[PDB]
Amino acid sequence: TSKKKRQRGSRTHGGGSHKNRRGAGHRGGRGDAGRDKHEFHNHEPLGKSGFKRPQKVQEEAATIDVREIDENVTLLAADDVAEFRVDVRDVVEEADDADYVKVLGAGQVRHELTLIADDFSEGAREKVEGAGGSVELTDLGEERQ
Amino acid sequence: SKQPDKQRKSQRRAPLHERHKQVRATLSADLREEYGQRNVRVNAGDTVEVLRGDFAGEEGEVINVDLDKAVIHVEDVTLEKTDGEEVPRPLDTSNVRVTDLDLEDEKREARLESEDDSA
Amino acid sequence: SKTNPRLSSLIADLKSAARSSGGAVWGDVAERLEKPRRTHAEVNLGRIERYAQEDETVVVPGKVLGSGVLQKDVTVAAVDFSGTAETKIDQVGEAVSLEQAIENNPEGSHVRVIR
Amino acid sequence: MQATIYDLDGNTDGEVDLPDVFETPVRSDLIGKAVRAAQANRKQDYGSDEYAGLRTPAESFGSGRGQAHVPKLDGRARRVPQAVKGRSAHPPKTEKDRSLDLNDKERQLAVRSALAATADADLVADRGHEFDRDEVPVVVSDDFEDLVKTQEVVSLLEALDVHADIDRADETKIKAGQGSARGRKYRRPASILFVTSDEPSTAARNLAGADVATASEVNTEDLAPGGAPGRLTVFTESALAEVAER
RNA sequence: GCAUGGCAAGUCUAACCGGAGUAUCCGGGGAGGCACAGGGAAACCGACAUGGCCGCAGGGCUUGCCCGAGGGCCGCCGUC
RNA sequence: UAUGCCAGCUGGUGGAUUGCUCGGCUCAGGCGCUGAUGAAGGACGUGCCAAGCUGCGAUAAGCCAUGGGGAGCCGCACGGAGGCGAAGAACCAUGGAUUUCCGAAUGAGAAUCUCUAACAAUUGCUUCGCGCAAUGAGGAACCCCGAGAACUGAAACAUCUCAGUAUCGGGAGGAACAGAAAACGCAAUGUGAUGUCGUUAGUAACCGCGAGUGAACGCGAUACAGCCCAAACCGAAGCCCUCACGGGCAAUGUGGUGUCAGGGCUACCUCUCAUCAGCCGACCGUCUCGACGAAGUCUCUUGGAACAGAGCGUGAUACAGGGUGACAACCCCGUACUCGAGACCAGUACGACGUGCGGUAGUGCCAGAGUAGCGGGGGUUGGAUAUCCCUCGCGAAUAACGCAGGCAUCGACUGCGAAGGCUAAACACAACCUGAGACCGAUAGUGAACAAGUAGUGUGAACGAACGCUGCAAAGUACCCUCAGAAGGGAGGCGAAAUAGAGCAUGAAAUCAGUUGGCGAUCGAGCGACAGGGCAUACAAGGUCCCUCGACGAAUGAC
Ligand SMILES: [Cl-]
Ligand SMILES: [Cl-]
Ligand SMILES: [Cl-]
Ligand SMILES: [Mg+2]
Ligand SMILES: [Mg+2]
Ligand SMILES: [Mg+2]
Ligand SMILES: [Mg+2]
Ligand SMILES: [Mg+2]
Ligand SMILES: [Mg+2]
Ligand SMILES: [Mg+2]
Ligand SMILES: [Mg+2]
Ligand SMILES: [Mg+2]
Ligand SMILES: [Mg+2]
Ligand SMILES: [Mg+2]
Ligand SMILES: [Mg+2]
Ligand SMILES: [Mg+2]
Ligand code: NA
Ligand code: NA
Ligand code: NA
Ligand code: NA
Ligand code: NA
Ligand code: NA
Ligand code: NA
Ligand code: NA
Ligand code: NA
Ligand code: NA
Ligand code: NA
Ligand code: NA
Ligand code: NA
Ligand code: NA
Ligand code: NA
Ligand code: NA
Ligand code: NA
Ligand code: NA
Ligand code: NA
Ligand code: NA
Repeated sequence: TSKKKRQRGSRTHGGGSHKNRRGAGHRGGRGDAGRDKHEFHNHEPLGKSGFKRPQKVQEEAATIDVREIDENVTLLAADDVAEFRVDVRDVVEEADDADYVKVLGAGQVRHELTLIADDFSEGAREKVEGAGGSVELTDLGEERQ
Repeated sequence: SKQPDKQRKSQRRAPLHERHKQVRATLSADLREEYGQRNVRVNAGDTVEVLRGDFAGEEGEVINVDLDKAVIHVEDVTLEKTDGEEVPRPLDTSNVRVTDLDLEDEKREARLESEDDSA
Repeated sequence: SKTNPRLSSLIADLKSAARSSGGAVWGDVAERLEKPRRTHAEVNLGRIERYAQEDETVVVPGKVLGSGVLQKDVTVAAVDFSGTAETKIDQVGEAVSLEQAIENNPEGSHVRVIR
Repeated sequence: MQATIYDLDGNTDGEVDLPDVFETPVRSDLIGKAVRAAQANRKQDYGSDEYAGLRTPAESFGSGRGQAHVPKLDGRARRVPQAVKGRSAHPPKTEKDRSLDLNDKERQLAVRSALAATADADLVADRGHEFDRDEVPVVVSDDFEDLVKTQEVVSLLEALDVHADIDRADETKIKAGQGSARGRKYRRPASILFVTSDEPSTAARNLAGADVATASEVNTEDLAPGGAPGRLTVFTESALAEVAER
C-alpha cells in the first residue's frame, strides 16, 4: 500500500490544518519569488561574474591518463609492440570532435611505453620516460613556441 | 468489425436487399446433396420443418417472409388470440429447415443449380 | 522485498550454512545481501589485487567489476561478475559463485571480506 | 543436453543437442516484467473531452439568496465537479504516457529465460498444461512446415501425447464484467506454442488456444503468456537451431 | 531522494530503417546524453592502480596475539 | 386505551441497485474542396389518410439509363383502405432528368414577397455589344498576411511576464508556407535548396542581470530536384481571337538567344544524352466495397424455449465478432483461403519525340537603385555593438565591382552574387470513409443514446433541459356483471411469469396506508455503549444453556 492510497479519510491528506494547501502563498510566492527576501536562504547570491569567450574560439582537448593506457597495453594486442608503442589518437574516444589529444600523467606506468599524441603534461612525460619509455610529439604537437 | 455494437448495428440497419441473408435456413440432407449448398433464402413457396421452437417437429408451407423483421410465417404455426382468432407465430429461419422448394422461378432455380452462386 | 528469486535463494542458503556450519562470514554476507542493493559491494580488480593473498578466498558480498589489474593467483567469491572481471580473474586465478564457496567450505575459514 | 527429434508419425528419428539457452536460469520475475511491458505497450491512449462540462457561461450569484456559491445558469448548477453535468475533476488524459520502457539486455535476457523454462517438464506441468510426455520441448522434423491440414497436426499431436492440452483450451470462458459490451465477452486458456522457422504454421494456428511463432521473432509473451513461464512448446528441427542464437 | 531490476568503466538509445504474427513484437540505428579529472573569470595547467597510524565486521593463531576490506585520523598530489 | 413511539409484515410511492447498449469519448489508416453551370444555409411545399423526422422539389418519400440484387415491396412507422412486383419491383452502385422561393444573390425594391428585360458592382480581353471571361459566398480544423489586449506571474508594481496568447480584419489550398545561397564559418584540402522529426540545449544570448525568456551551425533521420527571366548579341522571325474570312496585340520590342558548370561577341575544338517543351502512360502498394466460402441442428434428462447437463459424432489456411426463445467453430450472418471492382498513388515513374551539353583563346559588350550603405525615432527578437521589421532624412559601386564570415575602419584570407521569377516529395488538420479500445455505460459518457441545439427563456447578441428496458411470441385481455361511462372495479382469458398489462426487467432508501410484536394517557430530553431482567419468535443458515454434588483452585482470605 502506498502513502497516497491511505489518504482517504484523513481529510487533510497530510497537510495539517485544512487551511493550508491553498495557493502560491503557501509557497511564499510563485517560482523563485523571494529568493532575495524571505527565502534568500540557500540561493546563490545575486550579481554578474566574469565573461565567456565566443563558442567558436574555444578548443576542446580529448584527454586520457597514462594509467588507462598502461592498464590495457597487453589487451591492445592490435597495437605495435617493440623493444610497446601506441599512438594515443587511435586509443582515446571522442578523438575526432576534439581539437587535439592530450595525455595526462595520473597513475603509474609499469611498462616501457612509446607514446604519440598532440600534447603531454610534465607528469605524463616524466612518468613515461621513467619507465624506460619515450613520448613522441605529433606534427600537430609542433605548436610549442 | 469485431465490436458487438457495430455487428448488431450492421444487421439491424442493412438495406433491403442485404436482408435476404437474414432469412436463410439450412437445407435437408437430400437438398444439400442435390444443389450443393448448405442453406437457402426461404421463399413463400417452400415447405419447411420447425427444429427448435415450441412448434419444433411440425412441418408446413411457408406462407409469408418479412425482410424488415427477418421472420417467416409457416402454415398452422399459429397463436390463439383472446377473441378466438388464430394468428401466425413469427419464426426465425435459423430454427427452420427447408424440406421442399418452390422453383417456379427460372432465376432462383438458375441460381440454385449453378455452382458459382447460391440461392 | 527482494525481487530476484535467485538472490533470494542464495541468501537463504548462505543462512543455512552459517547456522549449521560454524561460519560467521556467511551469516555476515547474508545480512549485507539483505540490505539495500545500493549498499551491496561493487569492487574492481584494482582493490582485490591490493588486499588479497594466496590461499585466502576473497569474499565480495556484492559484484565484481573488471577495472584495474589482478595478478595474484587468488580465489574470488562473489554474488556476480562482469564478464570482463570473471575473464581477467580466471586468467590468473579462479572466479567462483558464492553458492560454490558455501559448498567447498561451509565453515567459512581462511576467507577475506572485500568491499 | 539431448533432443529427441520426431517424424510426422510421432516416431523417434534421431536427436540433436538442446542449445545452451535452454539452460538459462528461469527468472519469472524478469519474464513477467517483459510480458507486462509488451502488454502496456499495445494499450491505446484515451481521455475525456477537454471541454466536457465547461460548455456554458454559468456563474455564481454569490451571497444573498441563501444559496451556496455554485455557478448557475437558467437556475441549474453547472461546470463545477460536484455538480451534475459538471466537469470531471481529474479525468483520464490523452497526454498521459501509458507505455513502458525496458532495457534491451533486460528484455533479451527474459526471452532466453522464458526459452529455458520451456525445457522443464515440471514447470510446464505446473503452468497448467495437459500432456503425458517426459521430454520437453517437443522438437519435430522440418517437414512440419509443409503440413496444410489442421486435422493432420491433430493426429501428430495425439501421437505425441500432447493433444490433451488442446483439449484443455477447447473451452471458452464468458468473462464476468462489462468487457462483454466492448467485444471482450470471451477468453480461453493458452495451449501449445508451435515455433517453426520459415513461416508460422497455418495448419496449427486455428487449434484450440494454440499460438504459432517463428524462431527469429518469437517473444516473451508466446514463450510465457501472462508472464507465466513454462509453456508447452513444439519447435521445428530448424527453429530449435535458430532459437539458440536469440 | 528511495526500493527493486538489468548491464558495468561504462551505460542508454532518439528520430528513423528493415522484418513480422503489422499500433504489440524481432532486428538494426549510439546522432547524442550522463559517467570515465579537475582547477581557473580567462589564458592555461592538469591528480594517490595506496606512504603512515588507529580500528568495526570477518579471518587466522598455539586464545591474549596477528591479518584487518569497509570506516576513521593524517600525509601526499592537480589547480586558482 | 385513545393521540402515539420503536422494529417488522403485506401493498403502495420512488427509481437507486444489478444486468443490458441503437449513444458518447479517444486513438489510428485512408481521403479531402464547394460556388454566377447560382453553392452552403434557410423558407414553403411534396404522402390516400400525414403532426414530427427523413427524402424529395409543382415530374416533389419521387422520373429515366446501365449494372448488381431478388421475390418480394409501398422510409422512420407494426393502423385502415388500396396499390405496385416475372413487362424482374424493393433494395444497392454509377450516370442522367427535374430541381419552387429567399440566399454571394447579381434588373429594382422587399422580414422568403413585389415591380418593369437585366453578369448588380469591380475588372481583363474586346468584333467597344456584357460579345467572351474573372471576382464575390461556404467549409471541421489545419495554412498565409495584417491588427493586437487584460486578468495573471514578479508573492506590491512601472521595464519584464501572461504573449504575439485571446480576440478582430484580409485571403489560399487539399494541404499551405518555404526553396536552389550576395548561405554556412565543427576556419576547413570542409558542408552544399527547403520544410519537418530527433539531438544539439535549457547550451549561446536577453533580463528592475529579478521573476523569467531562449535560438542557431552541426549531427542522426524523412524525402529529395532542379530550373525560368531581365540584359548583352539578334530585331518582327512572335502572340491572341475566329472553322474561314477577318480582327486585335506588338519597335514604349512580340519572338530568338541567355541565366555562375556566368552569358554575349570573334576565331576555333568537340559534341549532344544536361536542360527545356510536348507525347505516351502504368506495375506494386494502400483505403473501401463485393463474390464464393468447411463442419450436428443426432440421443436421454431439465425447461415456456436448449444455446444447459450426460452420451455419440464433425470442420478448421475458418476456435475474430454478431444473431438465434439460456453458455453455439459445426442453426444463420460472418471468419480463413482464393478472386473481382472502385478510389488514391499519378497525368507521377518508365518509355519515346524534338532541342542541344561542354571546352580553349581573345574581348573592361551585359548582369535587377531610393537599392547596398549611413543617420533620427519606434517595434520585434535569444540576437547581446552582433535578430528581423516599420517610418522620417541621406545615399554608392559596376565583376578591374560588390556583399558576407556575430563591434567599427583599412589590408589579407575564405565564401558568395542582393535589390526579377518558378518549383515535385517528406510535415499540418480531421470535414468525409473505415478500423480500433486495460475509456464511459443513461445524474456517466457529448448539451444531445429519446422531439436536441428539440421543449423552453431572452427585444436581441445568446442561453438551454429532462425522458433508454412488456414478452419467446402481441398471444396488447374475448365474453359476462357493475357504472353516467371506450373510465374504473369484479369475474374471466393469454403467458413460464400480468407482483411482465402499456413510462410495462430488477425495484434500494427517504416515505405513506393497513397490520403484527413490544411499550403506553403520574411522567423528563444526544435517542446509546456495556450488565442484567419482562414479553415476542416456524424451518433454514448458530447450538448451546440451567441446577445438586464433585475435581482443579491465582491474588485475596474469614466467622
Ligand atoms: Cl570562456
Ligand atoms: Cl574499486
Ligand atoms: Cl559545415
Ligand atoms: Mg560520437
Ligand atoms: Mg447454387
Ligand atoms: Mg458530464
Ligand atoms: Mg459487477
Ligand atoms: Mg434582387
Ligand atoms: Mg505581481
Ligand atoms: Mg522583486
Ligand atoms: Mg519571449
Ligand atoms: Mg548558424
Ligand atoms: Mg527563352
Ligand atoms: Mg517583447
Ligand atoms: Mg446526459
Ligand atoms: Mg416494473
Ligand atoms: Na506532510
Ligand atoms: Na487543505
Ligand atoms: Na518563492
Ligand atoms: Na451550451
Ligand atoms: Na440550502
Ligand atoms: Na500519451
Ligand atoms: Na555515442
Ligand atoms: Na475525403
Ligand atoms: Na408526416
Ligand atoms: Na436533386
Ligand atoms: Na460573372
Ligand atoms: Na461588354
Ligand atoms: Na503576488
Ligand atoms: Na494590487
Ligand atoms: Na527586464
Ligand atoms: Na562532426
Ligand atoms: Na437458431
Ligand atoms: Na532606420
Ligand atoms: Na560568410
Ligand atoms: Na436517465
